[PDB]
Amino acid sequence: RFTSNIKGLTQAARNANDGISVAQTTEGALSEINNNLQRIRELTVQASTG
Amino acid sequence: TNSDSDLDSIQDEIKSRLDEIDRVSGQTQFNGVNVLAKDGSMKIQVGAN
Repeated sequence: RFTSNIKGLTQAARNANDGISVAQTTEGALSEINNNLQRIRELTVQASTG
Repeated sequence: TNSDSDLDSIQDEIKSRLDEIDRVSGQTQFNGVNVLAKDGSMKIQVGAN
């Protein structure tokens, strides 16, 4: 039983690492989406002038 | 004490300068917008919102 539990915990740790990785990738993509929206807002603030 | 010829010359030069005023009224432009050719309003955005 102890061996089974240990092996399961090792797999759990590895899976959690993989999840952290996918979260990191998503966060990077969202960071660029944020930068793009910031630039568009800047352009709009410029374009508001008459 | 001015004869008719003097009045005619003065009128000619006055009309010349009036035409100059009208021309500069039409002429003065800024980025394709005539500043003095209409009674419009011009908004300047100086705020973040």
